[PDB]
Amino acid sequence: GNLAGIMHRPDSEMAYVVNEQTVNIRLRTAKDDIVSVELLAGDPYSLRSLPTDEKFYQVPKQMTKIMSDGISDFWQVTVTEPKRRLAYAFLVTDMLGIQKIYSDKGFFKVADADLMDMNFYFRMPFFQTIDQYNAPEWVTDTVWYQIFPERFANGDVSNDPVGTKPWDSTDHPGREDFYGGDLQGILDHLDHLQELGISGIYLNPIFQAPSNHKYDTQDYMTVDPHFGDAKLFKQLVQAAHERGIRVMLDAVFNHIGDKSVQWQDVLKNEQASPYADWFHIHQFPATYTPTDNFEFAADATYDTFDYTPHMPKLNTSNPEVVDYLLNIATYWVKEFDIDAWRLNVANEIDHHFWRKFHDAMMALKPDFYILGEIWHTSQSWLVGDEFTAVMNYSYTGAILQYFLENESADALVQKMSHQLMLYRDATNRMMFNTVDSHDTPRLMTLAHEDKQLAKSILTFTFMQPGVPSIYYGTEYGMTGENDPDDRKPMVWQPELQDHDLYDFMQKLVQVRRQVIAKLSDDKIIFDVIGERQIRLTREDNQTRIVGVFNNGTTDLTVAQPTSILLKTNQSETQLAPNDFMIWTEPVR
Amino acid sequence: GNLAGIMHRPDSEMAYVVNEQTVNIRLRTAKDDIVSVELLAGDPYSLRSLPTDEKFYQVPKQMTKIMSDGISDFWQVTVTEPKRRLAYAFLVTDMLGIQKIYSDKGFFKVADADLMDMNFYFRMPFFQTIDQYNAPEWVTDTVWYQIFPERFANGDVSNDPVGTKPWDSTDHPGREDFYGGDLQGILDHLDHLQELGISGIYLNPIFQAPSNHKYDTQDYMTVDPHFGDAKLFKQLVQAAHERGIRVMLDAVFNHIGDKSVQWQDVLKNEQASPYADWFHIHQFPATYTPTDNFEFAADATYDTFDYTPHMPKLNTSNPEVVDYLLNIATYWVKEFDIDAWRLNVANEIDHHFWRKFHDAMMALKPDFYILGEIWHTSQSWLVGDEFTAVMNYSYTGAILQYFLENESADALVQKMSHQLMLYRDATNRMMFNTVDSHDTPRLMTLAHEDKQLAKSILTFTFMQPGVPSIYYGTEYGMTGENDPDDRKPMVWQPELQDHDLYDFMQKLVQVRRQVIAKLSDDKIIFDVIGERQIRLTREDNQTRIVGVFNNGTTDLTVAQPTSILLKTNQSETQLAPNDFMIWTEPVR
Ligand SMILES: [Ca+2]
Ligand SMILES: [Ca+2]
Repeated sequence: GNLAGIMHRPDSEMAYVVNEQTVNIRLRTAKDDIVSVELLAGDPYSLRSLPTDEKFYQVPKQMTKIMSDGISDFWQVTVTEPKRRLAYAFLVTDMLGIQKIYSDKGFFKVADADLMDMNFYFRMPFFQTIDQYNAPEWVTDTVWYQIFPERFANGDVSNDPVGTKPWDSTDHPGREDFYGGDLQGILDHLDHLQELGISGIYLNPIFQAPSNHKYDTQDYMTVDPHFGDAKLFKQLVQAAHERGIRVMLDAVFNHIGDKSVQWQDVLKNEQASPYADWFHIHQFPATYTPTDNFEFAADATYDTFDYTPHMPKLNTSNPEVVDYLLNIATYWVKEFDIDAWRLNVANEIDHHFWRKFHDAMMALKPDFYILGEIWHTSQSWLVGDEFTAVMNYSYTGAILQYFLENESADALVQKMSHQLMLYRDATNRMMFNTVDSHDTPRLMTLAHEDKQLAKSILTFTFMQPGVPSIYYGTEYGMTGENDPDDRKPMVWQPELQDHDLYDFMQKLVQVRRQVIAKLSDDKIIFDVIGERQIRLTREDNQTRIVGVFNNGTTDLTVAQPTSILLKTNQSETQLAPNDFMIWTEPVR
Repeated sequence: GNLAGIMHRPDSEMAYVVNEQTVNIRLRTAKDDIVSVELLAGDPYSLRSLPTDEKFYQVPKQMTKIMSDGISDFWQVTVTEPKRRLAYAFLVTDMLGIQKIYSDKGFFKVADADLMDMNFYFRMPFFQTIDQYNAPEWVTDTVWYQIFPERFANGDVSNDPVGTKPWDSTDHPGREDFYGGDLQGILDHLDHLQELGISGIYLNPIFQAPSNHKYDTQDYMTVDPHFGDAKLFKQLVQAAHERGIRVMLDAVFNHIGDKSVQWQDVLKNEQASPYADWFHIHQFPATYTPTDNFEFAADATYDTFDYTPHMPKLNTSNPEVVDYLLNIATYWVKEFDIDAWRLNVANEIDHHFWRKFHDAMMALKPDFYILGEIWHTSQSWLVGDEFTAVMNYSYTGAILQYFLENESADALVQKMSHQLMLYRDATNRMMFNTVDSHDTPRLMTLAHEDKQLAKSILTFTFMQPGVPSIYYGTEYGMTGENDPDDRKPMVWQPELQDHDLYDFMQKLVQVRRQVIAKLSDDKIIFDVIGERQIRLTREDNQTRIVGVFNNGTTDLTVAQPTSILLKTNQSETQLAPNDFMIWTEPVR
């Protein structure tokens, strides 16, 4: 067998606590090299301490091959142990029938293994629920809607910035434009959100800042006055909550804006500033050489987000900064009852801070949702002591690549499988899936205005384990290239809205919330049934939901389903190129 | 190539911060399958943000194959980056010359890789020294001596337990025997320790407890009165410190003894006890059925260490228990200036507690040494936020197995290589290497009283990266089977001491402290030079120390070294079976 392809990392996503007496264990092997895996497991102390002749290694537990990423196969088993201590090893058999035991001590013939020595085995030493990953259940039933507040709705012309342009969803906005969107506009259109069926709003930053996007924070403790005030934000959160809609705000803690009191004090007082060590300043005075691009300097004497001199990086290892940021994070939860924080550039802040943040939030709200913005693999933030989830850009990016280009269905299924096996099962269900955002081109533009393709992408994404999000205006087919063009004023004129797409998105949201969210502990299965043809199944003990996606260039015929939930062709059996069909069937 | 055998786990022992601008990166591949590995790495934002034509991926960095465990090869490189943000990927070429790029997105031909997208790469997002592993430098120069205080020296008959037996190192002690050893006895023999050359004392538990081993704690805040009192312990620590000897105490925090105030309160008051939730009680009253073995019950209604009813497990997730234990840990450091804590059964206490413990200790003493007793792989406790090191029983156990049985030298070198590549390089230098202890048979008994074999085992262990420890009496050749027989009264009668072994151990301690500890940033190399013949090299930029060990059944001839440090044969060129020779040479 391919022994170099076999690996088990103890105390990780491959061995973790699910409840006081139960653990999940995984093994990686080389694809199709290993025929079978059994787990030998039990209480380490039982081997020598108990007077019985029975030994735990005499009754193996079968492991199941659950996924493959094209390189490796992944196997899993759930183990229950009342003594809440576990020693375990793997019996692996390859395609030629060669069997070995694999343990913390390496690879052995069974006859050579020291099975009576507890230290031979991998260990889960005591099942610690304080250390385990917990998923908040309310997120399961959520469909999110992301609002970039400058561009959603102007409900109050009297707070508009100087130079505000007329509201025109056909504009191509520049980087410094204002259209006057604000919190009253969101309040004004809560009926639209409830009619669409969404149950969570994600706001981009709303705190005082000079820009239209407000990531260059001036004051974290004040709603930007062009958006509203504290009273209005409280009214908005209560009105959302009354409609069953949770609220997630954007925490911009990696850097502060250069018009903040703190940075302005550094510019006035240099190293004598009380805030000098709140930042990462290499040489005083803190300076840079301006260029023709506001957002770029080649030589700032302080660390920044990217290379923009207007966003000095915060020193989150400084205990005064930790206290400042934790007080901000507490204030908005305690005084306004928000339900979640989305963490901007969360990977560039240290784990020590995020553990303190996690502890503070869970002490306020044990079901709080902490969402990190990270575009690469995120295992070390998703153990259960830092974030709940991340924005799942690697996963939706792979979906986009499949639908928009011409890779094989095998390639896509390999990539999604790889992703899921990076994380604990409950973590995968908390991941935040959005196909586009204020940082990407719009879906309808990526699809070259092919609405059928856009519907397929959205439906495929809405069938995945993670929770889906709709970027404002997707439901009417808004177009746009990348930032700033993906931030057009929301389309409120009916002549300019795609009503068919809105109707479709209402139906899709209903399949997600009424069917997919209501299965119990389901299994997801990816089947490649032909060239660019995929069958996705989610199933529990009672019911199976199946979606077939034909993204080749030929017609596909399927058996007429008894209960079709959603389809694009008028036929109940034939799928043309880029059609899909979702149905439900009982499990037999 | 064997792609299933290639793996890089970001933010782990394969990618970690060594200082503000420097990181160490590792890759695993299948043994001898990959010919070369280059790293492509640089600031993620530099790709699109900088106006230059240069891109970081145009100048690869060569990685070096540093170890092999017989299954996998391990490659390493050190990278410096002034922007303190790193994106990286690996260029791997197999034995047939097939080259691929391996990144967070998987495996690609170079021509197909999206090298301009920062999200293609693995990431070290910002170099966080607050999250990094730190090794205390004083441990580098230490050789430890482990004292089981009941059995080292009786310096005060007036505190002896009732039934104390006459001091006789030829006795076979029973599990409940007392010989009257105490803290005054240790004070009385500090000259012996200084003459041997040791610079750290590890004491087994000294707090009030009814047994001879005192792991069944009655009161953590009081020195056991058969050992001494607070004044005497302060005198002992100051006297040790005056001689350049650090002091490590045993923290028994996984369980408490059943004669403690807390457990006795549970027995009196059942669930109405203020301490009921300090424990893991499944059913009240807390009870068990006694057996003929004091240390075993089959049905205790509360969790215990092993199956002994006298050691109820502490609930370290309870904040009252956390506070109690942290106060104890603080008290002995603050009031008595101890230098380290050894943590008994440390794996069965939760990571949340150990992070709080770590933070508390480092705030008192930034160079504190935290040593966990764990007999299996310990990666998740050695990241830099919990322990400094563990008792390195997997490593010394492999050494013992080689010298005492007849496996190949390749097998041993594979096992040691596997061990070292589990951990960060600095961690490996902090590991605590003892060949025997109060929990194992004695070295001289394992060696069947073959003193030459015992000398080889000790010398081989003392050349390893971790810090060595001598269990009391090893230096005079004490014998003993496992506990309780490994706890004989210390041999103080000269007629019964092996003076040749004591002389040898003085010389060996001097090679460790004067030569091996004084190299700068050295490399360790394991060479198998013949059947059961091993050449161990440690070398820095100026000097190389080489040890050759002949453990076959034939003579071995080596070149006459110019500067021999330590050898067992009278010859300067010939090694008989089980001889060794250590020398030093300049690096050319
Ligand atoms: Ca307005
Ligand atoms: Ca005494």
